[PDB]
Amino acid sequence: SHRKFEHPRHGSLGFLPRKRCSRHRGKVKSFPKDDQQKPCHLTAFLGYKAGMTHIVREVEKPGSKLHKKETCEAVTIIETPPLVIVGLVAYVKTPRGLRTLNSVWAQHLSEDVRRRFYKNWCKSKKKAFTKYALKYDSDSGKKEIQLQLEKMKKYATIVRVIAHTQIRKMKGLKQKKAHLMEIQINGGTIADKVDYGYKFFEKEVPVEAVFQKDEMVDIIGVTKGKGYEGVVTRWGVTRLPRKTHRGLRKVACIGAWHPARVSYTVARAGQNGYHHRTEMNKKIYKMGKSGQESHEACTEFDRTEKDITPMGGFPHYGVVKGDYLMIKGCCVGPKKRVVTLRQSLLKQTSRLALEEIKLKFIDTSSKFGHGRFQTTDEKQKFYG
Amino acid sequence: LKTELCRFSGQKIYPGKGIRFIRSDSQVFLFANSKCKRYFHNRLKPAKLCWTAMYRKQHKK
Amino acid sequence: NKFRMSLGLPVAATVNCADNTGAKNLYIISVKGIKGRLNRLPSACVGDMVMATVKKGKPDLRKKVMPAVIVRQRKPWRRKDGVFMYFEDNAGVIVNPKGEMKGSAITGPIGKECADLWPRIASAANAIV
RNA sequence: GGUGAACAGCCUCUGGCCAAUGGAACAAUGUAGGCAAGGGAAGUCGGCAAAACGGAUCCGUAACUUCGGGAAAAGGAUUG
RNA sequence: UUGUGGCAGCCAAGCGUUCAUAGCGACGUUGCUUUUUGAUCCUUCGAUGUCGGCUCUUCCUAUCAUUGCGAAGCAGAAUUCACCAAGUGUUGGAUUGUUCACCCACCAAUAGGGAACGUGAGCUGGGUUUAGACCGUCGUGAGACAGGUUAGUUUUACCCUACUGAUGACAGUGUCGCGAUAGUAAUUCAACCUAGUACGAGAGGAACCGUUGAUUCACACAAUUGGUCAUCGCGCUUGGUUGAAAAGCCAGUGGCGCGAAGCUACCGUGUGCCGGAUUAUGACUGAACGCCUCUAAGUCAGAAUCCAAGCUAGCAUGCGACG
Ligand SMILES: [Mg+2]
Ligand SMILES: [Mg+2]
Ligand SMILES: [Mg+2]
Ligand SMILES: [Mg+2]
Ligand SMILES: [Mg+2]
Ligand SMILES: [Mg+2]
Ligand SMILES: [Mg+2]
Ligand SMILES: [Mg+2]
Ligand SMILES: [Mg+2]
Ligand SMILES: [Mg+2]
Ligand SMILES: [Mg+2]
Ligand SMILES: [Mg+2]
Ligand SMILES: [Mg+2]
Ligand SMILES: [Mg+2]
Ligand SMILES: [Mg+2]
Ligand SMILES: [Mg+2]
Ligand SMILES: [Mg+2]
Ligand SMILES: [Mg+2]
Ligand SMILES: [Mg+2]
Ligand SMILES: [Mg+2]
Ligand SMILES: [Mg+2]
Ligand SMILES: [Mg+2]
Ligand SMILES: [Mg+2]
Ligand SMILES: [Mg+2]
Ligand SMILES: [Mg+2]
Ligand SMILES: [Mg+2]
Ligand SMILES: [Mg+2]
Ligand SMILES: [Mg+2]
Ligand SMILES: [Mg+2]
Ligand SMILES: [Mg+2]
Ligand SMILES: [Mg+2]
Ligand SMILES: [Mg+2]
Ligand SMILES: [Mg+2]
Repeated sequence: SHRKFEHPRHGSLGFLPRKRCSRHRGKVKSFPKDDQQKPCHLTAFLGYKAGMTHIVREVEKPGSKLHKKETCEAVTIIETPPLVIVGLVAYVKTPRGLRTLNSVWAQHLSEDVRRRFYKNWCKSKKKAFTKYALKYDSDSGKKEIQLQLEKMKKYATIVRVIAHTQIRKMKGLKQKKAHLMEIQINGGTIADKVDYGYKFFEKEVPVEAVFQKDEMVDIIGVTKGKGYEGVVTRWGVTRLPRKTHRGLRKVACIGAWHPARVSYTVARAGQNGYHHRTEMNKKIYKMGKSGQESHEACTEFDRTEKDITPMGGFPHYGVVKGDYLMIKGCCVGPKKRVVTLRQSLLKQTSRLALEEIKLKFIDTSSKFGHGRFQTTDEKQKFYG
Repeated sequence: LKTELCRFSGQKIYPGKGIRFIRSDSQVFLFANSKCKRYFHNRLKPAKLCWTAMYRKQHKK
Repeated sequence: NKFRMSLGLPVAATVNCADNTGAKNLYIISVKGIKGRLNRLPSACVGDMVMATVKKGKPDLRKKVMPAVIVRQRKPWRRKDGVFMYFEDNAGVIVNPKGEMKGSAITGPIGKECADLWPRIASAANAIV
């Protein structure tokens, strides 16, 4: 009663339970190990997957057949307007784990970030932080806020900033309620970290101050939801012969007689998609900052003046008007989903990681139908 | 930039796109999209299809 | 070496013979390099060396297993500049285990992924595309 | 009545009905019906199931035969 | 239970061109195993669905390949014996209902087994295993056949549990966090360089680093390519029908061509992970035993291993900081 012929198991037991994620925003489940000699930097952002397109670039990779040749590659655009830092949180090492010691918020919080604390903003009184705000206008109150900073400097082993997105600057997102997270400050001492975070309250962080060009980043987020799915698509098992009574799309035997139970290893039907995932080593091909030539889609080889947004806009997204980021390959989530960009935990040393990218062409033809023009005036002047 | 032309419909083909057919006589046909490709293999004549580049020069449109 | 291409030709696929050997028609029975997987048929693509029989052609070539190289496939495949290129027919040529062609001439176009991987076929090729 | 060789199938007139519990939504698994690149029975006990063929006009039709057949053999061309 | 089946020991007459023990091992002898069969008749005859295959998962080691080693009648290449080791893998077919077998072919390899001889409210029904029928042998005959042949119904889940997912109460309500525990995942090959180098009379003929690829798997995603149509989107068309034209409708999607969008394919694209402790083994120091000795005390290097990290869950009826 050994199986006659062997084949590897279908599906991975390492991503169980394959249930709906408990989170819409992706959760950073580990930050890069700290290096106190580095200056105080941040380690993550919240972006919005806008869409995909493709480049054509030319390779430099001696020994590869692609050397001195062209290549076409899919890329994903993530719109990443500046983050706004509203708070600071300190952590202390305890025998059970890490613990929040205290936290200080900024005086002025926008309506967007304050929407985060309500489940019906409109019919509330909008009182959140209306009394914590008064701590900034009395010398006894200022004394506390300053004293809380001293306590973080005195005992913290880890410092994080609270930041929210400027959700209002993406009109294609019909959202006013900003997304809020904690982003760890690496480098410098705890005294350096607290000064770096508080000094920079109520202000904006571009994506440039954290991520660079040609560096490898992890992308975190929740995958597309597909509802309740059977075993053939959910797990990838083979179909049964055509002439089976009661259906093809199942697993024929779900276990032996003993143990007299169904094991957790057998494939079952259930939720497919909307799962948390961390995806590593997505390379950065281009940083687009509003107000410089690096924002538009004009290379050194192609000078046709055009914007990154394809004709007719990114489908189901809108128009990318702010800072954005160009990643090699595909991105977790549907369009409009908030994604967590995180600095790599690993050391990047391989030749792919160090490789320098020079684009030659960015396709801005329409992603509806078979796009055939790169700009609208190209289209208009073609016809009439 | 280095554009390329559709053998059927006579439109510009931009980098990273197109379908390249090789016929037995070693003649290379490059199509812009699958609409052109299926009409070609159905043996339509791009001079009889109103939206083609060959048709428009033939009727001075 | 070479990049990975859409495999067009499983075993039992029957292919045209593009050389002046007298074989008309090759019949793929396996593919060199295929470490299998339960129920999956070994498949070939342009530049893949295969084992085949001759089902039409001269008497002295039939009823023998022999090595061949695929040169043309109808299945589209993605070139690494982005295009999806394909041929009108499936074709291969008779070779030795060392790749030496049994015949002397090739009739028709030849996939570039094959010519750069088999220099003796490259020599006999008419137009490498 | 029309199409057509046709009491075939398909649509219509006379006459007869809309009687089969309704509403919302469109997951898995079913059941009934489709389509699928490249390959073409490798599937399977087994081509099971499906696909391919199909009307008419012209041409052409082998073995074998109880000389009656086989035969609509096979193989071609045409069709508004 | 272990005769029989399978695996393994001890002694050593001999083989191994000389040499009992590199590799073997006669005559003898000691065991283990429970995928065979035999023996038995303890359970079940107010019924535990009875071969095989397909499907899927898990487990063992008596290790085939893959990692690290020790020995050789180990020059190199290949091969053989042994150890630690079950982490990963073990295929496509012709014939047969077959398990078994045997060839073809690829491969790093095509190891061996268990789970009610796993698995029929999972399938299938080829075999076997009722009733029809033919042959051969037997029988006076009805009929028999552990002989061959052909045709012969495969029922039920809505219960409990298990499993997979989905809500959810228990310090007001909300946001941001911590992380006990549970799961876990990556895999193997090839080309170039080393290199016609080491080794060798020649014949032959390696490897580490470095580089570039590919296989099996996993997780995503849809810019491009391919697939999908009832966008009933546009076009054409058979039959009918509204007197005609125009516009339509019916033939359950009338039919054909193209067909966005969405979904989706190794048929498309991207990504897949760093510390520590050690095993086998080789060593250091160093007595027992003036020498010696990897061992006694004390140290070291060390793996496809284990534990971490990382990744998934986290109602842990656990906890923190704030509004
Ligand atoms: Mg079994
Ligand atoms: Mg096995
Ligand atoms: Mg998938
Ligand atoms: Mg049935
Ligand atoms: Mg599109
Ligand atoms: Mg199989
Ligand atoms: Mg008539
Ligand atoms: Mg009639
Ligand atoms: Mg097909
Ligand atoms: Mg068959
Ligand atoms: Mg068969
Ligand atoms: Mg088979
Ligand atoms: Mg058979
Ligand atoms: Mg049939
Ligand atoms: Mg006949
Ligand atoms: Mg025994
Ligand atoms: Mg015995
Ligand atoms: Mg009894
Ligand atoms: Mg008994
Ligand atoms: Mg009984
Ligand atoms: Mg019963
Ligand atoms: Mg009973
Ligand atoms: Mg039972
Ligand atoms: Mg062992
Ligand atoms: Mg059962
Ligand atoms: Mg039967
Ligand atoms: Mg009978
Ligand atoms: Mg009988
Ligand atoms: Mg049921
Ligand atoms: Mg664990
Ligand atoms: Mg398409
Ligand atoms: Mg589509
Ligand atoms: Mg020493």
